[PDB]
Amino acid sequence: PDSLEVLVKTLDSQTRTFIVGAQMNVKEFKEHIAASVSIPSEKQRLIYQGRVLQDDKKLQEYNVGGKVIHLVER
Repeated sequence: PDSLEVLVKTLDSQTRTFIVGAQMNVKEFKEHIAASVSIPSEKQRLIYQGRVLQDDKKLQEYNVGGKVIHLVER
């Protein structure tokens, strides 16, 4: 598909659902969600299945479509 559904849960138990271009990278995803989650992109750490997502990698590489990613500040 052309786009990915990505859920983001913060430590305060808020879960938001985003729909983004399927080739979007992690740095760009942080920028996409920053206003919604009220955490500046440079202060975001994203975690999925035990691992910290790296800025230069594509979301798709982590196979997160339809899945929950956790977001922590700093």
